[PDB]
Amino acid sequence: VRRACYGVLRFIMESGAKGCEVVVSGKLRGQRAKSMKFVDGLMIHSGDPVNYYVDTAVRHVLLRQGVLGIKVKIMLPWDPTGKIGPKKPLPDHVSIVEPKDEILPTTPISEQK
Amino acid sequence: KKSYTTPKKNKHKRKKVKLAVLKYYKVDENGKISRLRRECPSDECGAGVFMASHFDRHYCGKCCLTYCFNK
Amino acid sequence: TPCGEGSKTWDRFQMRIPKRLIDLHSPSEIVKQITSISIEPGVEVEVTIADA
RNA sequence: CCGCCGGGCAGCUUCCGGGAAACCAAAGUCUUUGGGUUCCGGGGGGAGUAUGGUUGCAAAGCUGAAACUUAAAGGAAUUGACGGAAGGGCACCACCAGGAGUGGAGCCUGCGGCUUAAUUUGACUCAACACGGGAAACCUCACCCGGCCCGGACACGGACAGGAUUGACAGAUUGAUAGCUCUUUCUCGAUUCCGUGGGUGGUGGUGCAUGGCCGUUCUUAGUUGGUGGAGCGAUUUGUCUGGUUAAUUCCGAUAACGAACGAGACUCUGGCAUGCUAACUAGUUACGCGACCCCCGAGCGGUCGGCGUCCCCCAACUUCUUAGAGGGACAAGUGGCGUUCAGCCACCCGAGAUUGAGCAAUAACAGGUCUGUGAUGCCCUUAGAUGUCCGGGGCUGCACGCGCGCUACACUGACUGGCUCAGCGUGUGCCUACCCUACGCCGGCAGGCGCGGGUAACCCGUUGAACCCCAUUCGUGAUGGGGAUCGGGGAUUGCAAUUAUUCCCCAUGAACGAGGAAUUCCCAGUAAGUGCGGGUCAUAAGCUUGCGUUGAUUAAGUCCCUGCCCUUUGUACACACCGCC
Ligand SMILES: [Mg+2]
Ligand SMILES: [Mg+2]
Ligand SMILES: [Mg+2]
Repeated sequence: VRRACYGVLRFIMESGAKGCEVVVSGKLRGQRAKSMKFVDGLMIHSGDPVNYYVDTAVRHVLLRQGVLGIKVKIMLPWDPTGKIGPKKPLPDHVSIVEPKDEILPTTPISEQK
Repeated sequence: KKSYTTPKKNKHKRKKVKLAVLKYYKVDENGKISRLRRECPSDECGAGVFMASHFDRHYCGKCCLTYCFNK
Repeated sequence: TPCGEGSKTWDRFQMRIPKRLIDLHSPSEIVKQITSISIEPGVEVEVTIADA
C-alpha cells in the first residue's frame, strides 16, 4: 500500500493540485480490517462548493486475498485559473485589488488637450 | 437445521431401457419391409410410424420427440 | 440506508427540466441554420412545422 | 523610623546545582564515587504471622523465622474517561408554562412469546418495534408437504453403426397433455450418454473474513497543523480568566505570530419587488368591448350588474400565472444598555440583525448491511442438488406480552338540505404488455355498458375538498356517537381470492362516556384537525413523504430532571464506572 499510494499522492500534487487525499480501507496483512488515510495540501469538506471542485472517485480492488477500497478525492486548483475557473472563488475567498496608483496631492495646476 | 430422514422409498432414477430396438423388421425372402401393429396420426411421423403392447403404453417417436398420444 | 437500519433518513433526489420555446416565421434555410448552430451541451431541440 | 551584626521561627525567586519525578538553599558539593559517625532497606505476600526469648497485672510491648505462593506489586509524573467536585456555557431526542397527545377501548399492522410440520427471516437500550422501502394469493420466497425440472459451464476422459438415444402424437399413471419414469417404437442425427477433475450457482453460511453504502457518538462545537516560545523527552502553548456568540465566533487580555479543516460563507428553498424581459404549452387583463345573447338579471326605455360564451384576432398587456435576468435586507439608522471593543437590547423605515433543509471535520463504533449490489474473503452445498421452479402451503396462524398508527368516546357536537375556496404532484401509449382519463346511455352501487383529449402549463383540469362554510334533524340516550364482530347477496382485479383479495349492496350490530403505573413535541404560519397527492399498486392501502387548507394555547427562560460542550480539579478508572474493588 504504502509505497504505491504515495506514488499516486506524490504525483497528483506534483501534477498541479490544491490538495488531495487517498483512503485505502480494507483488510491489510491481517485478519482484521484497517483503514489507512494519507493526505496532503488543502481540502474543503462541506458546502455546495465541494460539488464542482473536488473530484471524488471510489474504486474497489479485488485481490488474491479479498477486497480493499480506494477513495481518491482530489481538490482542483482551477480556483486560481480554470481559464475562467467556475466561480473561481471558494466563496470565503475575496481578492481585493490594491491601490495601484493614488499618487500626488500637490498644488492644483491644470492642463489642455 | 434438520438432517433429512427421507421416508424409505428412494425413488428410482431410470434408464429409458437399453434396447437394440431395430432387429424386428420382416425381410421376407428378398429386400422388402413392412410389418403391422397399431399406428399414430402425425405428419412427420408419415404412415410408417409404429405402435405396441406394455403395461398399457404404445408411443410414436417421429416429429423428432414432439408428439406421444394418451393409450 | 441500504438494508434496514438506523434512524430513518432519506435523500431528496431532484432533477429539474425547464422548457423555453420560441415562435418564428422563416424558410427551410433560417430553420436549418439556427437549429444546427447553438447546439452542444445536454440540450434537446424540437422543431414543429406549423400551428399543430 | 532607618540601618548593621549574631544566632531563631518562617517566606518568596532562579536554567547554582541537584533531582525518576513531583520537588529541594537546600534533597546543592555523587562515576568529578570516599569530612565524621549512628540507624536501617534489598521484588510482593505469607507476616510483623508461627515459634522461641523477655517485659507487662493485660491490651499488649519488645526481639522475630520458614514452606508456600507469587509476576509483577509500587513510585513519580501523560493523555484519557468518570466523580454522588467545582466554576462557566448549552439542547424542548431536557424541563419549566400547554396543548396536543401517547400509555386505557376497539380496531390496524410492528415486533415478543406460545402454538404450529410452517408460522422463513434480518433488526435487541437507546441511534431494534408500518424498519429491510417488509401493504406479501400465485411470483415474490429464501422457508414446509410435496412434487416436478435440469440450466452438470469447461476441459479431461468414455461413446464409428446391427444408429451414441438428440428429441416422442392415444393410456398406467401423475397434480401435469412432467417420455419424469414401466413395452412400442417411429426421428435430430455426431448431438448424445457414463467416469474424472472441475465448476455454477445458491434470498446457503459467516457483517468479529471484507469493499461500498448506510446508522450513530453528532447540525454537538469541535479538529489540525508552520513557525516561534515551554519542556532531555511523551508532550505542551498557540487551542484563553472575562465579555461576547446559534456557533476556539470574536476582541482582548496575550511566549505568541500569522495559517488550515469544521462552524460560518455556499446551494437549494421560502417569503418585498403596478421596477425589466417576455410569453396562444399561462394567464390572460382589462378592454375595444365589435358581439350571441337570453330578462341570466337591474331597469318604462335609455343605461347598467353579471356569469356564460362568439369568438377569433392582424387588441393589448403583463394587473395576478409562469420563469429568466434583477434588486433588496445588509444589526442597515436613532435611543438605550455594554470593558462603552466584540456586541446585546428597544424603536424608525420595513421582510429587522434569525423563513426551512442540504451540504456537514478530525476521529471513532465487531452499530446495520453478505438478503441493494455481476462488490465479495474464505467456508459450506453442489444433481436426490440449498442450482431454477410448479402446486399447494406458510410467511396472516393464537391461552398471553410489548411497538409504532387510525377511530372513538360526542352536541364548540351527531346525522338531514345545501355553497364553495389548491398544490405538490401524477398520469397513455413505459426493456416485453401494459395508463391517465374528459363526455354519452344503462344500473341503486360497486359498477356497467357508450363513446372523446392526452411526450402533456394544451387532455384529465376555473384539478369545482374536507374540515371548513353555510341550510334543516337530535336532544345528552353507550343514543343517530361509535361503530367492531358475524348472516346474506352483488360488482371488480386477477388463469385463480378457499386463507372475509379489493369494492359495493343489503343484514347483525360490539368495547369505549377521556383512560391505571409511566412518558415525546414543540415557539409562528408552529401544535392540532383536514383532505388531497406522491411513493408503495394487476389488484389495491390504517404505511410513510409532500402539499396546502383551517389554523390555536403557551415558554421566549433556565439548568430543577435527562443528556451535550468547554475550563479548573480529583481519580487505585484507560474493555474508561454498564469501571476498578
Ligand atoms: Mg537522599
Ligand atoms: Mg557514594
Ligand atoms: Mg522481600
